[PDB]
Amino acid sequence: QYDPPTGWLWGVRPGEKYQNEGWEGPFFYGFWGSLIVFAIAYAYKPDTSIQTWALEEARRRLEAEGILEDPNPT
Amino acid sequence: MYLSIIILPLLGSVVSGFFGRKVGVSGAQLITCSSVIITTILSIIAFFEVGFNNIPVTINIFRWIDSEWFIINWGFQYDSLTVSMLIPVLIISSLVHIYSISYMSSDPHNQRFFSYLSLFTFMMIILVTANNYLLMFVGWEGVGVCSYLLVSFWFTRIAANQSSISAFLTNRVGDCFLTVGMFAILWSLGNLDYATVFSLAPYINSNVVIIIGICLLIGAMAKSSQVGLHVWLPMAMEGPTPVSALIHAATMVTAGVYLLMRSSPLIEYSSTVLLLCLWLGAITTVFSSLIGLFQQDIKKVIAYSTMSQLGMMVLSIGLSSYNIALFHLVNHAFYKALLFLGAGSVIHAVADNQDFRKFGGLISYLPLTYSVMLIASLSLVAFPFMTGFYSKDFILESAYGQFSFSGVAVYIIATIGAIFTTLYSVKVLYLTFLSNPNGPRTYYRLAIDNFFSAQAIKSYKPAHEGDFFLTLPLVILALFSIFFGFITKDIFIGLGSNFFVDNSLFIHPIHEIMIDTEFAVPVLFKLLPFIFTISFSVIALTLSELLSELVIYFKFSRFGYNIFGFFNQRFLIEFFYNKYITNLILNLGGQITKILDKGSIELFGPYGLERGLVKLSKNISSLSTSHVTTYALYILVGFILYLIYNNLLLDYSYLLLIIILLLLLMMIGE
Amino acid sequence: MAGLQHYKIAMDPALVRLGSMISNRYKYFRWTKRTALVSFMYVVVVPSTIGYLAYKTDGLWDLRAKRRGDLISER
Amino acid sequence: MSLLYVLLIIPIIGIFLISTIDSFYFFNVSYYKKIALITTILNLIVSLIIYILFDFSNNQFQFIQENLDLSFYDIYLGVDGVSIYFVLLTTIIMPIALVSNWNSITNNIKSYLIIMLLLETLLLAVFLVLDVLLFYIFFESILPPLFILIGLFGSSNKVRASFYIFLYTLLGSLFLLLSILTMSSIVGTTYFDVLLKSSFEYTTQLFLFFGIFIAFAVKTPVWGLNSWLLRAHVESPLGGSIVLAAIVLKLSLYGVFRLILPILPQASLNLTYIVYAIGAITVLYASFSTLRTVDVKELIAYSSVAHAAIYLMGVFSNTIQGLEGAILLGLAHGFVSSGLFICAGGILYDRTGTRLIYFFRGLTQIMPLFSLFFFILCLGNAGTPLTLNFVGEFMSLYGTLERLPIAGMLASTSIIFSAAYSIYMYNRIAFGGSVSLYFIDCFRDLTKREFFILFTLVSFTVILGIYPSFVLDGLHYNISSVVYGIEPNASYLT
Amino acid sequence: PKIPYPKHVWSPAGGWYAQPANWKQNTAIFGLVIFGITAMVWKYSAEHEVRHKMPEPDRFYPSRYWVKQIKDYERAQKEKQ
Ligand SMILES: CCCCCCCCCCC(CCCCCCCCCC)(CO[C@H]1O[C@@H](CO)[C@H](O[C@@H]2O[C@@H](CO)[C@H](O)[C@@H](O)[C@@H]2O)[C@@H](O)[C@@H]1O)CO[C@H]1O[C@@H](CO)[C@H](O[C@@H]2O[C@@H](CO)[C@H](O)[C@@H](O)[C@@H]2O)[C@@H](O)[C@H]1O
Ligand SMILES: CCCCCCCCCCCCCCCCCC(=O)OC[C@H](COP(=O)([O-])OCC[N+](C)(C)C)OC(=O)CCCCCCCCCCCCCCCCC
Repeated sequence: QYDPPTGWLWGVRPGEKYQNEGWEGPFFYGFWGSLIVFAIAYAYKPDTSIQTWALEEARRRLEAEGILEDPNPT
Repeated sequence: MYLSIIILPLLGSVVSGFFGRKVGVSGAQLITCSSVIITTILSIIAFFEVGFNNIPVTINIFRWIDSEWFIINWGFQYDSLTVSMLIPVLIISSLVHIYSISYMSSDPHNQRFFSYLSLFTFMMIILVTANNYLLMFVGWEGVGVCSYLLVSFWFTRIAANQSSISAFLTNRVGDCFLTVGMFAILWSLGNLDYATVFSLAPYINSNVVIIIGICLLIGAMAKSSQVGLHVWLPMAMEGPTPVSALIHAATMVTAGVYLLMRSSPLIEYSSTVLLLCLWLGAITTVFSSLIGLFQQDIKKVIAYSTMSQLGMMVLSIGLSSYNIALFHLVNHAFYKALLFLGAGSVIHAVADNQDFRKFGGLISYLPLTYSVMLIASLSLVAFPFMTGFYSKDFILESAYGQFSFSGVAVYIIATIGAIFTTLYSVKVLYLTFLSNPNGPRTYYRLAIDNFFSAQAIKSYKPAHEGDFFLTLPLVILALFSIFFGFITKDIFIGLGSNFFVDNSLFIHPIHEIMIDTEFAVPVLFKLLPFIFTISFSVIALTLSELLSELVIYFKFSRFGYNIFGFFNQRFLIEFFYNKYITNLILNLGGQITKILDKGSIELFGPYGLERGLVKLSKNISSLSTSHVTTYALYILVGFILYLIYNNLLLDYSYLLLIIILLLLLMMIGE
Repeated sequence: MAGLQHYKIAMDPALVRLGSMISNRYKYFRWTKRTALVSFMYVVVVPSTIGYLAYKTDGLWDLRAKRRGDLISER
Repeated sequence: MSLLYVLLIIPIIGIFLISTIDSFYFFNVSYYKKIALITTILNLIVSLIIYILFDFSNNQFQFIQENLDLSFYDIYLGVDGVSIYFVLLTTIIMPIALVSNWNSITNNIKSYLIIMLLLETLLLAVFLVLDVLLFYIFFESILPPLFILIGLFGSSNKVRASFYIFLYTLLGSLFLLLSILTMSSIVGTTYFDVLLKSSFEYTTQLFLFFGIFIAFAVKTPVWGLNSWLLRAHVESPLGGSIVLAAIVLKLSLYGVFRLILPILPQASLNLTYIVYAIGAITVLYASFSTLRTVDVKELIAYSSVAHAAIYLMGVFSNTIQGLEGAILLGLAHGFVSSGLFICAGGILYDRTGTRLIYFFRGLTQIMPLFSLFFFILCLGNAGTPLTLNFVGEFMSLYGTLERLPIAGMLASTSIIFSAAYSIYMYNRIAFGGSVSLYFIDCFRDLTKREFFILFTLVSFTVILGIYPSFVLDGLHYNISSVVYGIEPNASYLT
Repeated sequence: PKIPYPKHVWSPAGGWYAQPANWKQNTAIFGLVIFGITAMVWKYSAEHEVRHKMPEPDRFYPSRYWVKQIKDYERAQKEKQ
């Protein structure tokens, strides 16, 4: 035989509801909202990493040697 | 499908754990078992795609760590070794989820337990599917964290707290050596993906190979509980029984063995690491086999039998025989999990007693449990044509088949280990089932014989067998323990078998011994284990239930008493480790906190300065008497001192010495 | 006792007294043969040993791209 | 107006609003704390905007403002990759530190908020100034507010703690100042783009190294110069502790990348064995004493000492991975020590009023949400993979090993001992029996506030532990500029 | 018997003998979620896997039915003579 799931989440007794301390607005909407927006903004940020620029030159130089096939031969 | 094997056990784990309140006990069991069983089917399909058709599969998703020369990806490689490892891990995990549905039916925390069971499975899969050393290390620590959580699952018990710390810390000692070995690979080769390391291994400096090889051997020792770093695994028996069968007997204890086999293309080019593997495995075989015969708890005997089989694998790896090491790993996982689950049946049947001294009878009470426990035991002792016969016995003759002194020596060593395997195998089955009842009435009191008058409808508890979920895995694992070795030896051994031609296992031709093992080994040494097995079983079975006083005479001799205690106390390693390592570190910290940080550092630092400078300040202030005649003399003496210093062209060092002297005097009161 | 009201705790006086001794133990350190020897060992000897070993092996070895026919030693 | 000046200006505006809003409305202190929190959110939003515009492979300082009005002491602001992540750490930590003290600060709330807002401006200015003497001015400016913060809001031993941190930091800093003034006299300024082109002679470098090192070893801190931290980090209010361990310890690390690597390369390479012996000794000694520390907040404070030893050894490795790993570890330490201080100085302390380990046991039974986050944080402290702590420890340790193998091998032993004290402390508090019999009342579990500051901190360590490229990609190009050395067939090309 | 426990303790994994009356409905949703994520992972795998040998036509290789690399090879190989 099993028991019904019990317990007070955030310590709120079953009769009452959660009371806001005043931090919830700025933290959920400002702090977390901005971080979520920034993450979406970061998907559209151009890649400016040294790796991306250096991989492209490395590929051309290894295309020059007999290592990588040239998509545009001569 | 290949990614779906990786993420499916993780998905079930997060539902069981982080949404247990939503699905409850039954929902958690349905989701986890379903998510593990489906993964197991895909693993069987994968074993055919990758192994039988020899098509390795590469998958890379996103980079993990990218710094100049190190590029580590979230990437997975499936090769013949990978799918070989996944078969025991997924099947036994599926049968241990199912077995737990019944075994832990009365535990109050089923959701958390099944979340841990599915999270361990996911970390094990990560460990064997990763295509680079560091991603494997994630699953290496992943299984270690899951092992710590499952050993401490009943966390209000102090002894299970001590055991969980032991498993976490001892494995971390081996993790430190594995990290330095990865550092040595990075330093020499520029990164740690498997293909790079194994393509460059024949050419790298031979001393570099030793440093890396020894480093990854020590990590293997801890995870596979070899004599140096073994103590955690016996203490890990404090967790619930299905944890022992799954984590500490069949899958996670084999991660060290997996590390050496996956590293075979590198460590083949180091005879030093191979020779250290060879002897380390042999020591572990006899060390644990001796200890297990003198254990009073059934789980502790079985844990030392796991340690002795894992030593046999490491021994085999030291003979450049990774395919035979892999064969034994797969076969052992089946029948050793059977023994653990059969033991769990006994422990359930007699109300959680775990001591041989309170068993007896039960042969008519647990007939199914006895049968599969007997089937598993004959596989463990490599009885002819059982599953364990095809793996262990080949390891032995392979040791002889390498006609070298070390190879002959380990053969003899592992033969004595085989002798005591038979001894404690007899000890378990006889003391549990075949002997007279050493336990109380309650275990054996049946309703057929009238004992009660008013409490007749209930109040009998006669130590019966378990339910379907408890017994179905036993039947399945019993079948693998009989036929699986015969069905599959041609894959793993063959004679010129090409199952591992994706280079999963590399055997350098100079390290081949298999021809001599098949043809050059004399027949006497081939059947010697069976002669010993069939005789010490007679010797053990006769010493009990027929003699039974001779062993007692030995025990009550001072020689025997000391022998009994030494092996029961596990060569006194836990005693000497606790005395001179653990307590040594605690006392070092005690000294540092008491004599230095809250001591000498305070006095030769801020606190000493505060004491002295307050004293110096008060003594100088004593000169300020406000007596105008005294200040007048002070001005005068200061005047003369300035006149002397300049007129006589005094050495500046004299002036500084004078000032220091004046502070000295003002240090002293009165 | 410290700002916000906390829960009732059976504050055991012996354990509290042990906690007070640990906070104030610096006030009672003295130089003895034992304390001087321990302090000298931890502060001078062991660090100077690691310092000497680090000094003498600085630049001794390099692993990068070392093949057979080469040495790990650089010096 | 530059975005970097906006970063320094927003908290000053919030200080002004907090101190004047009594004239436009007894104003509730909730209003004060709302103003300060929103002030920190906007500062974080600005730093996020800067990062979106920031370029990962530029060796020119970005978002700078031309002055053309030179004076004796002019504040020049600029950002590159080796400072951009410290700016982000400061603007993420500051709102969390404010919420962590939302209820536990009961008197002098206006003073508490103004100090924290002023601390935000001063710490940010440390990362953004482009002059070496400007670095000292901001590094030392945080001391009086820190002295007042400890003394107005600290625990029973707050006076001794406030004095220790002030006098230790001042004493070390005075030796750094003499080093900076010598540089200013030889070169004529301490502006980065001019001083970094100077080449000090070797003996000058040696005596410049000493004096900068003395200060950075007092601030790391190295073992033996760390009693100020064991006092101040414990006696501080919770928000003070988060700022002190997440950002203030990072000043000496970012200081190494500006004050030692480019201008003292020869002294740094010749003295690495002295740095490594101290860093190795600190790793072992701090680890053993952490194992015997019975104050829960002091134990989390002492583990900061052991972690900072590894980033200090990584920063002197003169290898790319060791330098990047040092920054990665610094950042990962900021999230983990913030979470462990919240767990101890904010959850245990608020509920019991005590910090002694002897009174805690079996908290998992009644506080499952606390034990879940506390455990994940204790794995981060042990450098468990999937946390940013493993990535930083591994890269830092690899660079230390490759620079000086014996020092790396000893430093590697931290993988064993950080696990020991993290797992030991977790087991004694969350596990280790049923609920402690010293608790008369039962305890509530995490409040929504406590849950969402721990969840946020735990989120950062795990997300960056799985995709650390989010920081490394913006580190690679700029951190190349602080490496010293040459390859024979790669150098002097023609 | 079953152990007593506090009813005020809220735990995400359920607590002590936790099974909601609607556990089958909730299990159905979560299993549906698990299928949906797994299918997405399956789609990713079948497109990003890499092989260097293809299976023979007569051998049991069910991945041939969804993996892009093999599907392209089999379709191209059907153009013979
Ligand atoms: C977990 C460890 C498991 C066990 C590891 C065993 C590994 C065995 C290799 C040991 C090794 C690698 C150390 C690299 C460490 C890298 C980072 C650490 C690991 C990072 C993960 C340390 O060797 C160093 O040791 C130094 C002293 O310690 C010595 O330097 C100086 O020593 C003193 C003055 O001589 C000064 O007093 C000291 O001040 C100096 O410095 C040198 O011997 C050397 O630099 C290299 O050993 C080498 O020694 C030489 C001489 O025999 C061998 O050459 C031989 O010479 C011919 C005739 O001679 C022989 O005919 C021929 O056979 C061979 O050509 C090599 O073949 C090899 O054997
Ligand atoms: C490494 C940092 C973390 C990264 C991973 C983040 C989690 C990813 C998902 C993990 C699998 C899902 C875990 C479910 C949680 C377990 C059950 C639960 O809810 O606990 C509450 C339970 C509630 O249990 P209960 O439901 O039985 O309630 C009654 C029990 N008491 C009496 C306690 C109330 O709390 C506990 O009892 C245990 C407290 C510790 C919780 C252990 C943490 C679990 C997660 C481990 C992270 C794994 C890291 C992997 C290693 C890194 C790889 C190198």
